[PDB]
Amino acid sequence: DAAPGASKLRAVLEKLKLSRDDISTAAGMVKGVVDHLLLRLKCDSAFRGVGLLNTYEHVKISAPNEFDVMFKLEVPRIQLEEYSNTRAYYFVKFKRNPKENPLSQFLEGEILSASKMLSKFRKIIKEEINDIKDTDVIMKRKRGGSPAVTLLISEKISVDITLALESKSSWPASTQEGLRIQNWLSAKVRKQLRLKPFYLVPKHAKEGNGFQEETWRLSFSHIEKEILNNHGKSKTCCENKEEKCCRKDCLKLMKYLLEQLKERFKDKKHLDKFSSYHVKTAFFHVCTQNPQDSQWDRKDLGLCFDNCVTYFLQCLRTEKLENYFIPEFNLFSSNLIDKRSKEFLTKQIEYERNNEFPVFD
Amino acid sequence: RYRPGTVALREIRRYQKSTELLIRKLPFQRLVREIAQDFKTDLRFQSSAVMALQEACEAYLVGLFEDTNLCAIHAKRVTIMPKDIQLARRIRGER
Amino acid sequence: PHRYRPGTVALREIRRYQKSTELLIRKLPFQRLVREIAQDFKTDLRFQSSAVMALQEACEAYLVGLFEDTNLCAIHAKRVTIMPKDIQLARRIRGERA
Amino acid sequence: DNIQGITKPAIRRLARRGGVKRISGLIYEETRGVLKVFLENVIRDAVTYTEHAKRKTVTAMDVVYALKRQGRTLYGFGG
Amino acid sequence: RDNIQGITKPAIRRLARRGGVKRISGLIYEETRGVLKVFLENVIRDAVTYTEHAKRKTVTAMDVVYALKRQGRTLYGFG
Amino acid sequence: SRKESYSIYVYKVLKQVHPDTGISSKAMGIMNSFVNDIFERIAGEASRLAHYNKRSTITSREIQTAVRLLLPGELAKHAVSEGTKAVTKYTS
Amino acid sequence: SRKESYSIYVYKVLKQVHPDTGISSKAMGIMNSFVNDIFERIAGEASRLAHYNKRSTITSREIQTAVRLLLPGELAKHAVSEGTKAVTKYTSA
Amino acid sequence: KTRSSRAGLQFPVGRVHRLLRKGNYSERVGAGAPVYLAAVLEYLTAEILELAGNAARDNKKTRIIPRHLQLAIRNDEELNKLLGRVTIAQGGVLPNIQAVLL
Amino acid sequence: TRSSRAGLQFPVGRVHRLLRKGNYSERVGAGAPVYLAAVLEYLTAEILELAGNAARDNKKTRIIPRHLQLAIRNDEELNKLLGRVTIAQGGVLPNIQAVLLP
DNA sequence: ACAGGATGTATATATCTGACACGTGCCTGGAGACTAGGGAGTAATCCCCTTGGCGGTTAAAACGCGGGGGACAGCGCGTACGTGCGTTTAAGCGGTGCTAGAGCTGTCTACGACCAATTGAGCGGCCTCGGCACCGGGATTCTCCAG
DNA sequence: CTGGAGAATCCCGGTGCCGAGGCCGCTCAATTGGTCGTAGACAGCTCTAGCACCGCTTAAACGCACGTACGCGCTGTCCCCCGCGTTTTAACCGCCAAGGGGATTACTCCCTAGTCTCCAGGCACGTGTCAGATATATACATCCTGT
Repeated sequence: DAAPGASKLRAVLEKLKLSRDDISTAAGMVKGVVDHLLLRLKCDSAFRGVGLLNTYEHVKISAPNEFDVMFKLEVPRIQLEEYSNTRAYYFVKFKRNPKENPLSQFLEGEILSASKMLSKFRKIIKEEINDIKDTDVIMKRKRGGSPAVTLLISEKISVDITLALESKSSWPASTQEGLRIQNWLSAKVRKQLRLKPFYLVPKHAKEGNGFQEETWRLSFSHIEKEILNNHGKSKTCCENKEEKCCRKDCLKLMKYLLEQLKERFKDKKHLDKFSSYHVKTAFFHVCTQNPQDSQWDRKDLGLCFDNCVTYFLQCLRTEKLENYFIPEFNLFSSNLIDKRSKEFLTKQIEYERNNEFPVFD
Repeated sequence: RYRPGTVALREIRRYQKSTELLIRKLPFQRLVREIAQDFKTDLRFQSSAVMALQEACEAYLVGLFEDTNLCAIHAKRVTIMPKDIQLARRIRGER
Repeated sequence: PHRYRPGTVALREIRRYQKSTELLIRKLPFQRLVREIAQDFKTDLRFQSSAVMALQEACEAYLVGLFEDTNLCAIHAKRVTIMPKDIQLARRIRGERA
Repeated sequence: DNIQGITKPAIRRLARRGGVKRISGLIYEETRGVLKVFLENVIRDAVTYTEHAKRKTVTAMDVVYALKRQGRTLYGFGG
Repeated sequence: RDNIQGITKPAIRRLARRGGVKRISGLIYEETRGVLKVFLENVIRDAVTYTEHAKRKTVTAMDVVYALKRQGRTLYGFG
Repeated sequence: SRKESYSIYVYKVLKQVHPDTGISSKAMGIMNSFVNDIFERIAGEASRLAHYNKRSTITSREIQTAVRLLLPGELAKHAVSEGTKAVTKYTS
Repeated sequence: SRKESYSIYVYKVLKQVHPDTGISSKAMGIMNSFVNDIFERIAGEASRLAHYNKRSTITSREIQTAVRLLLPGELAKHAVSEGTKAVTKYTSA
Repeated sequence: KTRSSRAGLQFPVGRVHRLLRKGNYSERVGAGAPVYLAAVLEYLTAEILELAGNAARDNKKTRIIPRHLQLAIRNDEELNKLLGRVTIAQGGVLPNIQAVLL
Repeated sequence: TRSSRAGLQFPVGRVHRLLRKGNYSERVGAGAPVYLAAVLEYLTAEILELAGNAARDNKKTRIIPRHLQLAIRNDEELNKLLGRVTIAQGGVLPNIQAVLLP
């Protein structure tokens, strides 16, 4: 056997730069909308602590016309109630607060109502994006049950807003054995990433007969950006020109190839169910599998891309993609994501692997 | 017609000599029943308890007005102001 | 000569010594002071060194609380500079002289 | 309401006992607020003692013990 | 004698800077020096009284903690 | 001899709350003196409270009312709830 | 059913110090509360003095130290003098 | 033969011993302690009633009222520092007018 | 143990020993040290929680008494609990009056 | 107003290093039963005393108006204090030494608990008389416009 | 800026009423007297450890010039609050019920005290190495004065 050509993969990287050449106008449109919306959320007394977390997070790099903009919110200390031993769905209870911050004034009972938060958040967005002059931002709609809130900025700039709570507390107990960068980077980098705050985004437990629960699953985007900017065992990896690796290269290759397959086979009703956060977590486990910068060299670009393909097919066959932070949470369960979709994606990736990848042109 | 301040000092010499309760009894008793009605409903008071709490409340406000007079003289005034009362309670540590 | 305005060095010292936690009074002259007053009370008392530290913690926290209340008095009198009439006022209100 | 039942010249009589020569017009509402805070504290502790004694009649001595634990000791009603 | 003068001018100035005091008049120093002498006379009188009850010759940290305990100025960190 | 401090209990509660956080020896002195102080205040006011009603038995009700007298409002409510939960778990 | 106050004792002390001077009922109640307050202060201070030195026995030395703590200067000197006088009388008889 | 007469006191030494026992102050109550404490209480009551008797003589009354206790305690500085936390019912305050107001 | 049976971390037996030994009353009820050790556990839990949050705010993983000072003094209700208290090695809050600033 | 040359504070980088965190062994304090009594719960009851209502009587709150004395803002200016540089001080720190006294251990003894009998001082009820409360007329104390 | 006018206040002196003074009788609590255990007094000896002391060091107190900025003093300005009247409101005092609840006794039986006995958690003593404080270079933040 032989890996696909690294020169061809660098041509794919040139095509990826050509894909992200169109930042400068969409970034200006979303910066104007972010400025106006963040300076009008602050007019509301029930959201006087909101903010934009600084991570512009292209989860969908193959089509930059859809945005997923995350907002942070500095909350008080929170007692967490785990839902149904699912190990990732928690209930938010503001543990004790004498200052009486307005989220607690908004809350229902003791569990923070996620549906009420997203309802009044969509109402404030509805009230304020029509106030934007010479930038037509209108309220679109999505269904299924995901908390994305679609806003279309005047020419194909579809922004799906997801507000995230930011607790500066300690990490929950199910996040203990995760973050396994101890023998890979250091225990010190692990512990300093432990000192950073964690995040909370909603999804009701979609397991068959769980419906509209006020559960909260953990987000990890900022730690993932920080480990993508510091990813080598040698700390100047992809910083000086002797330690150029292919981790960022193979990661963009896997995410671009998967999302172009999901773009191509969208006429079948099976490849909308996945995302590249799953591929990113599996890639971090490949980084655990391939620790050395000598085992991420430019001559190992096709080899590490092959190792990422084989581990993603391992996650498809063995049905186990643990979160890198929660070892007790498989993201590839058979009820959140249908199994025939997994077989279909497995069939397409096995088809593309063994025929020298005719998608690369 | 007296000078504006002569009968005020005469009031000071009057009420410092006198000992009796300066708040009218029954409005204060109604106030105490209202504030207790906030905590536990349907409470009954011994009249000695309302007299005792009135003695203590008057002594507390006379102490507060003495220290308020100290604050207002300290700002080279003779008029006491809510700035003076907030200062006195912030110095004593009661808030 | 880069001389600051007369308020700038005061504000950076306020931020610095409110950020810090160490003892501001020098330990040995304060220890001499404690030994002087105890010599007035009971002659030839040995002191536990942790007791001298405890006295210094109480004295520094008492004078810092006193200068907070004294600053409240000085800001109250349309001033910015504390004066001994502020301290006499603050101690008379707290009840140490009355 | 009843906090206005603490009348304006009663607050003026309290200040004249305290030694105030001249009273601003905003002293009165603030003094009502301070009196309400003080009675909230004393009656909170007194009602707590009375709820503890399984009783619905706040005695004089309960108010004396509330004032004792706050630090404003009152003589002449029991002890 | 003169050990009360050992509390220096910049020591009181540092205490004022921790206390949030911006400017310091020239007579604050002797007044603060006297106030600290009064506070130490009270605390050490109580602490020496605790020590003399224990029939000992050494004032200890727990004795100063109990002196400040009965003063109300309660200290942690030495018990 | 031995001294009787709450040091290991503070440390157990710390690993229960902040699982990978350290605490200094001076902060352990703070918390030993703090728990002795709060125990002293609550036990003292429970003693005064039981003596005022001529009861010779400090009960959990005495401790609850001592907390309600001593601790300020919402923290007192949460602490009374914590003690009630622990006593009800003790009874089963 | 027996309110044991210090009423007749305060009356004996007053007829000792001013044999032609009376006392009102509220002032007798105030002196009852005063004597009970000073008793609770000195007894609680001696309680904590016994538990600090790990004695299980309040003696006259603990009351002497509690008096020297609670009272101001010349009150402490005269009160320690009166206590030592009375304990000496009680020992001699 | 009472112990109050044995010590040459006025306050009840037996009652002070009973109150030191049942008040949970210590496990044991030494026998010199109620004598010493009854002496201290007799001296403090004697000092306050002495100054209150002088207060009654100065207002030409032959009966101490709570106003006389207030004047007696608040005029003597040592008894003031003893009872700085104590408000006396029916006491009033001292005549204390500020000279800058006059 | 009684701590394990009540689901607590603080020693219920030690609190019962201290209630009996300290002469607070004659008899000590059985639920009393359970309740009291629970309340001590809740107060220690809340103060260590706030102190650990303050320790994360300065990214220190070892709590020093400055963090306890910040924790107690930034919660106003715990400050109301510990108004008399001096924490040693604590300093104060960073608290500058707004008239002082330029 | 904004740029510019400091000036300080904060962030990242090897290097220590003494202190938290954790194992290992003990040993006494908690726990588990077992009993005895005694407090506390509960029932039930006398009667105090709180609640409420009402009539009458008036002292007091309330509102209004005239004005005047103080709060407040502003100008000024004189000095007092901050900032900074240079100059003595002595705090600090390590370091060794001396013995004073905390602390502990055993060894008795006077002292309080405890019980038990024995009786008065202390309290509850009970009249009863001087001191305090009035209530009007003398005498003073004291503030307030003008020739 | 000194005298008279009057409003207010302190004694004069008679009346009178009701709470302190004062006996009288009952009875729980104090006093007396044995016995007992045991906490505390006393002694002695370990052994930390606080006190004295040196001596080098280096930040820090101390002194001194100095410009500026804040304190205080003064002046008008103006309204806000005192004061006196005239109204209205309701507190207050006395009466007069109706019952809730305090207080107490009366039985009781669970609950804690106390003693025993075995264990296992908690503390002292090791120890490995990790957070932190060190320096040290670098960059981001904040002033202060010239264009």
